[PDB]
Amino acid sequence: FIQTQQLHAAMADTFLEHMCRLDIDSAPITARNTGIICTIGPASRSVETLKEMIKSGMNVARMNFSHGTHEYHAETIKNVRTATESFASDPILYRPVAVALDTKGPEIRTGLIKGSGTAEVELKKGATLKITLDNAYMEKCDENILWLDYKNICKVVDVGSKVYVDDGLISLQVKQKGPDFLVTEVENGGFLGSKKGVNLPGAAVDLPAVSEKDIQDLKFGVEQDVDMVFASFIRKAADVHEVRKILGEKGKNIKIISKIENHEGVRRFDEILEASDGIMVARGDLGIEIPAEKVFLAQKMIIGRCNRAGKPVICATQMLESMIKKPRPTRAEGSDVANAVLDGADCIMLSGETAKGDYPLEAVRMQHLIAREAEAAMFHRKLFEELARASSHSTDLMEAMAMGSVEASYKCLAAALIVLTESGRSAHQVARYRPRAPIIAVTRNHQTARQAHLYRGIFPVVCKDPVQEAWAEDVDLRVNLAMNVGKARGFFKKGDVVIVLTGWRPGSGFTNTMRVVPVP
Amino acid sequence: FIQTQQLHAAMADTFLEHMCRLDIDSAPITARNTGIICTIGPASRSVETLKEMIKSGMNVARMNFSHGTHEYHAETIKNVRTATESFASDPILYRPVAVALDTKGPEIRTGLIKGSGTAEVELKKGATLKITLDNAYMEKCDENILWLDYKNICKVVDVGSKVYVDDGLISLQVKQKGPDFLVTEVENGGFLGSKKGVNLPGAAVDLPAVSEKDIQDLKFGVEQDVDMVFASFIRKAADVHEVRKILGEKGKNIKIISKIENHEGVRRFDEILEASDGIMVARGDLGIEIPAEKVFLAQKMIIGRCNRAGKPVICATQMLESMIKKPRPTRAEGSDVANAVLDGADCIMLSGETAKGDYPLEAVRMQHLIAREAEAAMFHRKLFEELARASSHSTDLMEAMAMGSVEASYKCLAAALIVLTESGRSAHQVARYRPRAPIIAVTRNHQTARQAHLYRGIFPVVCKDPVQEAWAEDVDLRVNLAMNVGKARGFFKKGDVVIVLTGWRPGSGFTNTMRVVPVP
Amino acid sequence: FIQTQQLHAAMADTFLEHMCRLDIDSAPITARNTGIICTIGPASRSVETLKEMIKSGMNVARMNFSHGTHEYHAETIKNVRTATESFASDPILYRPVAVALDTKGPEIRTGLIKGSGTAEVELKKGATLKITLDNAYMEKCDENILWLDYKNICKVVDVGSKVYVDDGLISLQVKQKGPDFLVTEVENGGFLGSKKGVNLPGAAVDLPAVSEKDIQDLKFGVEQDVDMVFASFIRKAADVHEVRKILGEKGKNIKIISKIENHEGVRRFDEILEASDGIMVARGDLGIEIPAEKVFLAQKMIIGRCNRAGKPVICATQMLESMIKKPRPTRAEGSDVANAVLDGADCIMLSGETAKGDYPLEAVRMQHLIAREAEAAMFHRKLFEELARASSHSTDLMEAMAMGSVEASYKCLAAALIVLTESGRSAHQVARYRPRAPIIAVTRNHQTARQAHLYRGIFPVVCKDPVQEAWAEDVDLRVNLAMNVGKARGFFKKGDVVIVLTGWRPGSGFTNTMRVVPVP
Ligand SMILES: [Mg+2]
Ligand SMILES: [Mg+2]
Ligand SMILES: [Mg+2]
Ligand code: NA
Ligand code: NA
Ligand code: NA
Repeated sequence: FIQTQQLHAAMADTFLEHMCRLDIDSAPITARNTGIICTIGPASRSVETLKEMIKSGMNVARMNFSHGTHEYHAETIKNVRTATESFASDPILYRPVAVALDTKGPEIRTGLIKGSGTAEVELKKGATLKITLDNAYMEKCDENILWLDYKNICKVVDVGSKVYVDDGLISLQVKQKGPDFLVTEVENGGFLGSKKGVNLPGAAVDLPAVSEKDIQDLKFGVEQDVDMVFASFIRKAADVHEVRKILGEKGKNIKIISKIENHEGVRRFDEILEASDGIMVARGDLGIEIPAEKVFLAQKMIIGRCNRAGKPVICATQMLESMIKKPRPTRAEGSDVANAVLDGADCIMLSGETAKGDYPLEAVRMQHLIAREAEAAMFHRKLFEELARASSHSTDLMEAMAMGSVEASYKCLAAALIVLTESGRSAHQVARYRPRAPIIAVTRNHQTARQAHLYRGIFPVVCKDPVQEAWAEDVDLRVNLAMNVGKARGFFKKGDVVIVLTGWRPGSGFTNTMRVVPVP
Repeated sequence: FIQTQQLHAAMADTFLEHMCRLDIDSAPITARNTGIICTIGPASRSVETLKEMIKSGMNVARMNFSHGTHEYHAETIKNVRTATESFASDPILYRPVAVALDTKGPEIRTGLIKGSGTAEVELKKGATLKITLDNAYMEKCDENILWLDYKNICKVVDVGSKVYVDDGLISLQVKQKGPDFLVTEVENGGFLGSKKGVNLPGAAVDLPAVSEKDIQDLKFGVEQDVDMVFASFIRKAADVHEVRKILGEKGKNIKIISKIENHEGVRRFDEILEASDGIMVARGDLGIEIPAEKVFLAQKMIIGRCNRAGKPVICATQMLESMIKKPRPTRAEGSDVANAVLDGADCIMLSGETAKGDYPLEAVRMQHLIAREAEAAMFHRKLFEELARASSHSTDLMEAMAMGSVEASYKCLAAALIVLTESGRSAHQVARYRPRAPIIAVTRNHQTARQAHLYRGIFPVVCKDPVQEAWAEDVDLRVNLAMNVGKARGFFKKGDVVIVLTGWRPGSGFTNTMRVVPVP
Repeated sequence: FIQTQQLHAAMADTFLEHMCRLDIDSAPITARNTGIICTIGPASRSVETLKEMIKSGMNVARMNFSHGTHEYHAETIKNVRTATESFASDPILYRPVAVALDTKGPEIRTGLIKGSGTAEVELKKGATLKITLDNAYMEKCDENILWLDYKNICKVVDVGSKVYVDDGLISLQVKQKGPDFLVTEVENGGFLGSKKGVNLPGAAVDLPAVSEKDIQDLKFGVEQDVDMVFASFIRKAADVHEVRKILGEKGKNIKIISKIENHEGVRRFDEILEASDGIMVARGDLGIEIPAEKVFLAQKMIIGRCNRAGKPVICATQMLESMIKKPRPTRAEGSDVANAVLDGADCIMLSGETAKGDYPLEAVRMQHLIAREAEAAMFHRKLFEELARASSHSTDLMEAMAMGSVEASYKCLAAALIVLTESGRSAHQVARYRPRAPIIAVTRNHQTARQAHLYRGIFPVVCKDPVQEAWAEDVDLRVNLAMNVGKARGFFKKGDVVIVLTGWRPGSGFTNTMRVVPVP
């Protein structure tokens, strides 16, 4: 008899002994708690494919507005919703699917090489290269002078600073500083193209929070009723407030996930986290700005502080990169996904793997499989104690209900926690203290359900029955709905035990009532 | 502002830092969780005095059947019930009081010195002394031949074994065994009187679990409707079973507290504990049997394992000895009481301090003051974690409800936990996990209320209202009773938060429903 | 086979499990680490008795200057040294004995009742009592007017303040305050005699750190070559500095132990600890000033903070009080001693038990027996981690060696740590991290050897051999001397393993060299 769910490891006294007890023959559970975010694109925007994306485990469809027109993304969103609603007939097996808009964000771009968009020049290691803001050169870039569109650049870099060009492919060092130019030396050379991205490592870039294009896209996202916004290049709390402003009163319920992308974002993370609804570790752009070997420090730091605050955190970028061209991932990639879940990430993301690669369904299925194994391999008892330690300054009543309920699910090895919530707040607090059992959240709020995918372990279930007049009956209706969903999904069966959280009265502001109930 | 309840020490990371934070200016709360057991005797058996004992804090009246006739104890028991019911006119300020019978137990006795009950002889260190079982000498004891009444004594001692006479004052070493005699050498000499008690350190004494007198006294105990029995000289599980048997069906609900008094009882504690409803550390006799400098080891081992199992443990003997003749205790005694509570004892006991001393009320009031202080000074967070770890093999549902409730009570600093229970089981499990806030247990079972004092922190409240047809109205009735009691007794005021444990339906076997609820 | 030295409990994961593993059949080691401080008086001041005192365990002879002339105390001190040196014949078994001077300190006293020393009045509760500083009534005290000798009293008390008279027997409450009188109401009444001590609970009393008598006695102590002073009624760092100043240049090596005796001493303990060489928890006076049920809080706080700092701490007063008249202690007293050793007290003390009681030597022997048992029942692994955690602000090199040495002694179950030291500092740093094995400190400084008894576990050994020319030979000589002492006293035998701390070169300044060495 080998226990399931890495429960032998769970009983260890030390982290070391916990690790020593990880058992490849210990079966995980059916429920998968880590949300999977999929970037949609040419390889996956067909209604036929999106249906398989959902059945393969996609939870959130990410629209990258770095490219594509409003008409292009509108059609993808429609297909996503068409695919999503194709399962609506059976509300027991219906998976809510959320829509996320990833903004282009502010950028620094170079000019044209010899008036051409495809021309290139070779920069040689050690050579000289003057960066200019004189627009007489914006379409006349060459190996000796390079124009770019960030006019305050000289105000935020210093002599000795570095300028990266084209996703870090080329690095320049600022030797001299002038009124509207910089004289730099070519550290790493290579081929310089046209309208390439520029990164300024260490600089406090004073670009605005949103570009003029972001404002249009954000308004588009309001029109299209997106569930969340992945805001790019967030460097300070003010940037978040500005995105909140643009979304305004009509988008006040769309969640703002700040993408941490450069040094300042990491350094000012605490205030960014406080202002945001969630966080994305944008490891791709972060690894261009900061040294690559330091990215794991930022990831673990950010996930830890997000878990501490109970705010959703996303791990993104190149998690299964090799699966763009291959149907099986490398060992480093399976490691990276598992350690992302062990770190504490609420969601893991796929970008090129699902937007353009040849095996989008295999990438989704792999992440699903790894996450379930990593979820059981967590050291829940230690994790719970340390989260409770971190938040002990708070005497919040809902936190108390969450902690007691998660504590109870540990003790009796409950099969799930059923939480009735309209806003989702009660379910969020339960997910914050990291039960191993899945949280079945019943809501009559369709958006609450879609946004639930940002929190680890929340399985949203939409109740479409009218509110019963007798509160007790209305509670039991929704509880039995969760009971049926759980049985159908294979989360538990008759005779199992679940933790049920509800409101005592219709007027209760949170789930102030907890019950241990057998599954009927 | 200086925090109350040693709550600054409560937030410490380590046991050392918790101790360093103990603050004499941090006032304890009103509620006192530790049960005070008072031996009733000439100094305290009057109705007038028994009333002041209840007001001072007595929770259990102990009748010591080492002396006294059934008539004497019957009247003592009557005066206790008379004094107790004198407050029954106010079901809100009524304090239940338990009745305990402490059996005399089996004994080893010597004979008469030179035919007189008052004669004596001097045993000299190194001299020879023959112990005989020949009844020809049972009234011819002298400094050469000593008769005693335990006839299997030769079957349980060896050459080299020690024999103790007169509560350890005299000790002998076996030098020769015979068929019905022992040749001994005097180790500790002294003056030997008649009919002194004998102790066999290290021996498995095959004396019956109960004496003829004990069987009579247990019969009397059932007739008198006693709540519990303190069973003397328990050496093995079989002994506990014989007491159980003797009590039979008629006494099946009387709690059996095994007194650990000698080496074997300590060595076989686990089986004894499993068979018993509770334990008493009978330090007095234990220190006669084993070296007095080791008693604290057994006391701490026994309390710890009782805490582990959730079974009541009583610390007894000389806790406030000097107050038999003085109105204030020594510093060793004040510290002994506080350390007994820090150890985890459910109840502390008074023997001569209340049975015959000059200041029985001051003794009770001193244990009351010390316990409250020591209770605040516990390290609840670590205690809870370690109790959870010790019982994590169990998945019992009531344990899950209790652990989640205590956990919740810690998070939101609940002023109390309210438990609705008829048998008391649900409340016993809350107490087992040692919250700092008091446990207000509402029961319609008077016996359940009296026996609740065996468990740390359970304030029993007898509901005398009639059951209501509507389960919700009956629950709400008893919950409001606990509210009114707590407000009248100063445990909490309007606006404070409490944890409320109830059965979801009339047929629920335990308190499967937990709520966080503000005090109205 | 049962493990020794509670080594099974030592392998526990939690304090609960450690507590559950304490085993009365696990034999302790021969060496006793806790120092025994004996108050010498009429019962114990003869050379013959002092010889027995030493043989039974006395490490420090305490002279209470509360009473007695310089001539009387000088003769007692002389007898201590005569008895101590009667064993000097054998330098392998010789045991240094320290001499401590405990000052009388400042006092507040009342006048005579009705012009008599032997005459009393009854203060009925609720009556009125006027305190006056008018010397007219200094010999005319009665149940209406009460004189005392503290002229500034009105400046340190308020309306509502309390005044205690005759060691807390009588409690007054200041209801009206004049410029040289106080109108009080009697709270606790009693018979008031003449020239009784007064205590001002909670007051910032401004009596001098030392009295005129204290100054003469401290000077006497310097002439008498005492090893340490017990300074009474220490309320603030400045008081310590005054005592230090009085001892002056010639007494700069005499260690100052501050006696904490009232509220201000506990609240300002930190600045007192920083300025003191050591601390005494003077529980008797402390429980007169502060409510007796709080004393254990102050004891455990003070001991924890002294351990944290590595400074000696003494637990004093009424540990075996009943043994003044009885040859065996109570269970509360045995427990009090054990728990003081478990708290972490470097030394435990006897006062009247040895100074005037009927059983001085039985008292010493009982403390010796208890300490060894309690020393084994410590949770060394947890204690070491927490001490290391508390002191991590220090990167001291000798501290590093000490921790490394204790760690090593735990790992290989070393039978002893051998430390070569002239000042004792290296041995002190080892002692503060609490090895379970004894510390044999070899010193050529006789005063170092005597003062070493202040630190848990330091067995001092005076080297009397001249200094060898070859440093390596002089080291080998002293190490071997330690080996023979350890073997002679039964600390270890050939083939056991010990940790040896030495100086690499004669001027290293501390033990910078650690070796694991088998006993030859
Ligand atoms: Mg970017
Ligand atoms: Mg007995
Ligand atoms: Mg004093
Ligand atoms: Na909610
Ligand atoms: Na129950
Ligand atoms: Na040294």
